[PDB]
Amino acid sequence: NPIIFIIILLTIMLGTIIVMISSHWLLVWIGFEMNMLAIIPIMMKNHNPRATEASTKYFLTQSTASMLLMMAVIINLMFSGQWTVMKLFNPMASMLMTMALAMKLGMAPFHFWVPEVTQGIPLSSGLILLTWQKLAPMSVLYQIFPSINLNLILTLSVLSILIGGWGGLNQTQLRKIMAYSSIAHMGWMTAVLPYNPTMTLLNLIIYIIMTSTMFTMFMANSTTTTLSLSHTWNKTPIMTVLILATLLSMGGLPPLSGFMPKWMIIQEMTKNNSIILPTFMAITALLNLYFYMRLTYSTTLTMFPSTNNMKMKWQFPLMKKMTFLPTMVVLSTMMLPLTPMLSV
Amino acid sequence: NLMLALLTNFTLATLLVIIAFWLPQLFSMKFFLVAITFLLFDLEIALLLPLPWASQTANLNTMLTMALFLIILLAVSLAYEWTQKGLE
Amino acid sequence: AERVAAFLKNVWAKEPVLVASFAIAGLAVILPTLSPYTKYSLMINXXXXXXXXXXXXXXXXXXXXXXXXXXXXXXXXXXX
Amino acid sequence: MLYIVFILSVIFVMGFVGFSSKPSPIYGGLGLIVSGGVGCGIVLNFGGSFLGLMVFLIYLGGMMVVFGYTTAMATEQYPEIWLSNKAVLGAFVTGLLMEFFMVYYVLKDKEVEVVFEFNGLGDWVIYDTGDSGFFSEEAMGIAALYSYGTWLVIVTGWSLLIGVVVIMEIT
Amino acid sequence: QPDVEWAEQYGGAVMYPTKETAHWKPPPWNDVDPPKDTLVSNLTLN
Amino acid sequence: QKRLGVDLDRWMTIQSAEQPHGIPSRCHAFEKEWIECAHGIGSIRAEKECKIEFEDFRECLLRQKTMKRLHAIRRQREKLIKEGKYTPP
Amino acid sequence: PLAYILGEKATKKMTEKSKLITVDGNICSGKSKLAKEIAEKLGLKHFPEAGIHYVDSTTGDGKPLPVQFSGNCSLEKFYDDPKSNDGNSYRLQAWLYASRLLQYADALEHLLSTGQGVVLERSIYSDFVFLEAMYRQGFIRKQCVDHYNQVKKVTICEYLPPHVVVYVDVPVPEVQSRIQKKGNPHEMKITSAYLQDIENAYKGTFLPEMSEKCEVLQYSAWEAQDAEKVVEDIEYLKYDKGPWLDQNDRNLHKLRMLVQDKLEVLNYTSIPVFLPEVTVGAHQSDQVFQEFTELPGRKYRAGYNEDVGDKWIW
Amino acid sequence: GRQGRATFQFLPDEARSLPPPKLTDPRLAFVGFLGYCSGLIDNAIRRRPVLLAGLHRQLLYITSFVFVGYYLLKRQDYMYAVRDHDMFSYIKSHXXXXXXXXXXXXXXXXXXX
Amino acid sequence: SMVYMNIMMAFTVSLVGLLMYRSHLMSSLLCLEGMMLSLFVMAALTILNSHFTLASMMPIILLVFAACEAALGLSLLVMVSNTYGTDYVQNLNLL
Repeated sequence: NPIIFIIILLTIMLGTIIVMISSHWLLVWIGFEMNMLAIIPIMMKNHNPRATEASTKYFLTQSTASMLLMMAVIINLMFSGQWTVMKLFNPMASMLMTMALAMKLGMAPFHFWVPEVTQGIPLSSGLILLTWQKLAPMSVLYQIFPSINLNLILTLSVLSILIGGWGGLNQTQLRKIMAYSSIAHMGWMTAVLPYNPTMTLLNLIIYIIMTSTMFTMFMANSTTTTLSLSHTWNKTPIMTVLILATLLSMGGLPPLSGFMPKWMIIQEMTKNNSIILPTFMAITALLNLYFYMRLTYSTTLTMFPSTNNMKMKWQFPLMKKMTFLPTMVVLSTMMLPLTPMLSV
Repeated sequence: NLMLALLTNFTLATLLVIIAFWLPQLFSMKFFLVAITFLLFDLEIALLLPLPWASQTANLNTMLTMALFLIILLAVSLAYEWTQKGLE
Repeated sequence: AERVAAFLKNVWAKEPVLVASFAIAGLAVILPTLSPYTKYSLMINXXXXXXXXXXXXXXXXXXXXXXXXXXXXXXXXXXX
Repeated sequence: MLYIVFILSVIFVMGFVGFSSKPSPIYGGLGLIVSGGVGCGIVLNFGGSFLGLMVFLIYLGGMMVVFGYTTAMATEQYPEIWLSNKAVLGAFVTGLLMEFFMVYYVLKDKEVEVVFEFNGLGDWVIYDTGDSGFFSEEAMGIAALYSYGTWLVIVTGWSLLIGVVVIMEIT
Repeated sequence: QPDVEWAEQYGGAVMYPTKETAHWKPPPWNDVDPPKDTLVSNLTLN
Repeated sequence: QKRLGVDLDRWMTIQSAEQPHGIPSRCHAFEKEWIECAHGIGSIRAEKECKIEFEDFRECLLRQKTMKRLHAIRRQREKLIKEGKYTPP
Repeated sequence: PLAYILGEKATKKMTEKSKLITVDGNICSGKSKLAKEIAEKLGLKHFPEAGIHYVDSTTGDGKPLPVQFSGNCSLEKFYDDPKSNDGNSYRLQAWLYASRLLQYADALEHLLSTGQGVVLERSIYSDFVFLEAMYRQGFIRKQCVDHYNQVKKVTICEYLPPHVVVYVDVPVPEVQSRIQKKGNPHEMKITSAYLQDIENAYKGTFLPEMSEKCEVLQYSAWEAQDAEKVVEDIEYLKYDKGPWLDQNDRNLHKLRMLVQDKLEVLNYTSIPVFLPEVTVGAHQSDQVFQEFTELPGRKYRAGYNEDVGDKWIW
Repeated sequence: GRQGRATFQFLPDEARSLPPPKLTDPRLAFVGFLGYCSGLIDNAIRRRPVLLAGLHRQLLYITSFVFVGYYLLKRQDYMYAVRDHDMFSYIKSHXXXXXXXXXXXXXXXXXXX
Repeated sequence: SMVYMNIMMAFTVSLVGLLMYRSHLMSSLLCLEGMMLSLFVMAALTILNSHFTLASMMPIILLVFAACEAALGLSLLVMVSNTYGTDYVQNLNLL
């Protein structure tokens, strides 16, 4: 595909800009549906039966998500009648606002599409456009941080790490593990929103970079654990060392800068007399680490995936941000712990 | 009344159907693209609807730059359609 | 001419309706900026009062008089 | 007789009863003709003739017409009768009993609801407006404008450029 | 040291055995093939 | 807003703003109180200082307080059936 | 490769009087080598048949790699007299398939960039004839053939156009006498039933190859070794309503991007399914990969290397 | 905590550019080490001989992390000062909220063993 | 109050109608049209009663984006009928 693929990709970039730079309620409504028209062609790409099934499952869940969001916009005319994105002014519209944004994100009750959508994506270039897409509903949630009830956000954040922590244990597909770490990390996202809206934006920065480092290192084609197994000996051994720095960082480990969200999310919550919730956060986070525990053994060990066919010609992929971003993803906890102020 | 004008037309239309029945005693996916283009052009026409309706009061220097712009992209969409459209 | 004389007469021979699609639509963009006649249309458009007039309380003010015919205010008299 | 909007609103929900029920896409397609056409009248009663006729031009003059094509493309020929279909009639009978049973409580004006809002009289306060304006008024006399909302014209144009390009790449 | 038996136990299917999921077959290595058999395939006129 | 629109205008969002010609809002006078009350951050986080001006503004759009009142008159009008009832018009 | 919006584009100054002509089906003896060498007047480039040393010859640096480092215990002399109990049999064929996939990817890249007539000696679509004939007698296990078919379904479907002209050679069953006449001690003393089964399987394989809308032409032994007869038939017969005829904007570019890098095309060739014959052991493969790094071929980079070139450090 | 009298467009405020910037700080050097580290593993993923002695596009990798890191630290020096300034001004204005307690020698229980 | 007790009820009925299935995937997209139709009426009544004048353009824009989804999602439905025989919810491959 020539220029038209870049134009479609630029309209997702432009689509989230309408969401970011906004004041009107129908303006963000357009911004969400600008993405809906633009992700689907990249979802298809290679003319697959899996791609047709994934896109239809992606659309029918996210089209209903937007129409539930528009109901919250119309109730904002029923009561008050002000079309400025600041507060919902309703105990009813706030319910239909948070649950609609939960549909677009990987939050607890509306998570079922996430693993099956990720499987149907043809290439690693399309796999980024779900992790980057989650910036759009998060940007609205930052704007309407008050007037939203704790009983139907924090319950959806706690359950998502529970179902995320058990949702990747019986899975071997590399796309499916990344799809359930998405559900796992979204619980750490929305838990901060009541206890200071700050650090939610920084949690995005850590997550989006760390997820993009994975798929750019998955440019050497691998879909399963057994296909990423034949990489230690048949392919380059230095590549297994750099993926190890990204696998272990996604779980809660302090020498790596993937502990930098788990630094402040617990810290800000403990300030507001809540200890029983951050305990439940950190223990369930070990189940998220446990996926990468068995996935590190694919790279650290021999595991016998030799294969008679040996590659002599050197691999030439895109690798656009595959060098600059993992250096920041591995070490930033010693570099910038004062970056909380710089981001938000 | 508008309802009095509507119902009288429909009731006499159904009355002719009563005369028509009671009184006697004895595949191809290419055509889908037409419907796609039609529906997408309707909304651009729907946005170009208030032209002889909003131009009476509003500023002309602000409108003319935007009014032509909708018809331009309505032709730019057709410019993309020209490069391999179909046999139909 | 390399394409001014070459790629014009070919367009007349091969689909001359496409000439009309660029020329008439082209004149629709260029001519409104060039013509010194668009200024008159804006004058009467603002002059036409759809809403009711409002009276302002004057305390030492110029260019304002009574509702009767007097040399005051705007009141456009462009070509009768 | 005295009510104008409230009688049409019942027929509006009655169309949607055929959407909660699944009487095959052909009979469900007839729902958008009934509920859509009546849906114009609900808009038309409060004023704004332009906005009421938008459903006639787009939903009834495009949307369901294109939806008429896809019913012939997939799941075509014959629609199965909803009387013979199991649970489809069950969803239909439970759907009407959520509305028709409620109307009996709307009688004598005020009614108890799941929400805090009550029904009321809906005859004198049905219009909710006195005289308001005069010439080119009624809120939708000058409804749509390219002026002031210049940004919204561009973004609508962007999405309609996307639509033509994207569907071509899908098929 | 890990062998071929360890790779078979951690084989790409469902990780751990389950009573509910047994018919769930593993996907192909790259790009799944559709059931192309039994289609419309050029309609006839009489 | 996550990112502010500086040196550019694309608002026209709030009620009782710049009119298309001169057409007023149905609740124009009530927001002339509401916007003037809550222009600072004092009654934005607490929302207690402008509670008096919000209740009357909520009454403007819904008309629920008048709806309960007019129903009470209509019920008592129905109570006058076969009693001391009089109709001037 | 990525930015093709400028001058460089697919089917620009190409795809006219330039077509992929595959010379395949030589039964057992090297009969296709004579026909491909004769067809050099019309065709610009003629690639030799892929063997054990081809993978090191291409992309590497001139001289082929040793038998221990290039293909783990893989030799053509072992398949000359095939025996049971931990032998080659299938793993040489899997290496042979990988080399033939590599030469086709290079030839198709040579066709798209600068349009030239490419002649190939036994392509991918003739490989299953070479395998199934060995399977008819007791040589290869049943599970290994199904492993091959899994590679067959993935690697081929990446390439949208198969061939333009396919040449068919059907010789006499006395072709073993012609193989004995040729000066080859390794190729001699091969099974006569194996060569007979190879010709029998090819007759049922040529029919779907001809039905795939590619111009198939049959030739006899008397018709063979003719420079004038073969070239005139190639020019007169025009390819019509074939899978080769595709859109230059969408189909040709996606084909060119996949064939641009050798590692991207061979990524699907490596299967995760464990097989005892396809070399599973990692302990000896660790030293074998270390020996390749110790070798003064590539080892350090894709192009420049120490004690080989390097004009500048930057 | 949250933003009050601050607006977007151009990351530093420029109106409050009074505090001195970071000059040859140890924080700048560690990001400079990360800029060097990003110029080491680029020759590891894309196969190039010797991470220390290879191609000299590493100068771009050092400068970019220093350049972005300098403005990032300038944002850090600004925002920490403003957060402190609004904290000090809140105590000075209200006074009744922050209470002072001084001079105490209160009795406490002594633990055995 | 009076009318809003029906058009909100019609929205909740269509909300059930989307998520409930009898194998037909065409009926779900048909209900997505109804969902936007119910959102159209609910927005119209709020803008027309409280004379906004400026907000009257907003449901017209909403009508455009109603048809944006109810065509591009409808085009994907055709692609299901190209790969498979007839469109069904039961006919799936993803795990």
